[PDB]
Amino acid sequence: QLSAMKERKTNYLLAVKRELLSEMLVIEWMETFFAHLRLSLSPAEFLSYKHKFDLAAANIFGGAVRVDVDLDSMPAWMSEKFILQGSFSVTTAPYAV
Amino acid sequence: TTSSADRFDRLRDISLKN
Amino acid sequence: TPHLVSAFERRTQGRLLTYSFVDTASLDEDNSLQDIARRGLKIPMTGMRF
Amino acid sequence: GAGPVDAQMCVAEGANLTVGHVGEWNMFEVRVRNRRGEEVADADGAVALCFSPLGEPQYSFVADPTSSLSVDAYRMDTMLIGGGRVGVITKTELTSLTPEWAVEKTEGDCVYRVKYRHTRPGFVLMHV
Amino acid sequence: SQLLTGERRIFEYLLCQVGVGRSVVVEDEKEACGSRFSLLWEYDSAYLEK
Amino acid sequence: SQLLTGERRIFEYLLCQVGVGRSVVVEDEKEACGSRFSLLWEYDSAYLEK
Repeated sequence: QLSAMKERKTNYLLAVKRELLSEMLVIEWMETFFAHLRLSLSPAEFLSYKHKFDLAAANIFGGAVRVDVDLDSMPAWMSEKFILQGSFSVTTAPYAV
Repeated sequence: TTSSADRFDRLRDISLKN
Repeated sequence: TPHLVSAFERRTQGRLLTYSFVDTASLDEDNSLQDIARRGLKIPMTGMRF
Repeated sequence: GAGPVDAQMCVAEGANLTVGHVGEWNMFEVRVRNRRGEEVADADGAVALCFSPLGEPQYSFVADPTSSLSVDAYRMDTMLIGGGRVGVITKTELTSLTPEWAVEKTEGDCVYRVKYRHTRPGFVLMHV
Repeated sequence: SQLLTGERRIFEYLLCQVGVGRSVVVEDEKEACGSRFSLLWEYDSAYLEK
Repeated sequence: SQLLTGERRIFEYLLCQVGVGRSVVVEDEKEACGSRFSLLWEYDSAYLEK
């Protein structure tokens, strides 16, 4: 049960962690690509593809980041604090009708 | 090479089964 | 279509907007390119990969 | 006056929108209208009914549920739970929650015929 | 050994702004097929891992 | 002195007649589960390989 209540929250929180990490993955794929541009292009090609690099990051990534997270875009499910009290005990006792 | 690298390959696997 | 861009904005409010490429031959007989200009890419109940 | 089929003007009509019977097929109709509303006949689309649970997470185990006469937690998946399964979110509400639903759109009329049934009682949200 | 024209082509693509969000990690395509997964209203896409 | 002799532990089983007819051979149960397997309507059972 506690794993089901855990994955009620943590499957949502690492979904938005994954959501912004997919953004870092395309941010990184921006950088590893252009690192290969600099080592390979002609000096004329660098200016033509740097301006296209400017316009690429201003049109794939120019808008505000839509991964908004403070406490409220989350539903009310992520405000609970589970507790679990009780006591198990083994007894050699009769049944006391 | 040229920065990135070691941080690119660690978050390539975005499935966070860690 | 302006209808398509308004419905897309309402659906995605806190999600990314990734840019996927879709081949024209991978689309089935339902999603003909004549039909896409009128209503958009209709995803059935099975679903389509991007 | 066909054209676009605005979702926010589509209407749901029927007798089993707010009342459901377990183990029996429950029918309701989905009608499609445009921006001003003129009963778009050629409105080929898809209607889905993803369900969400509602309530607070509750449980009980009770070791040896026969001596204490605790019928509340005799069965470990909380089938013998208390009143109406309302406000109770166990793992059965969380991982399965699949009432099978089917849509039977006709070939030029403007009604979507939707039927659904469930195995459990409770208090859920139907995202039509 | 061979000059390569390489049969240059008629690539017709659709740049679809696919808005995915709060994706659940899923195995290969055979189980992410719509009629057998049935996502919640929070999660909105399926990440095909393998 | 008990588990070496293996003292009687007695079982409760169900002898049930299963109507397996025209099975399809398919490999290990990890992909023979109903969350991904289709079971085309010509068939109504799934034989398992290694």
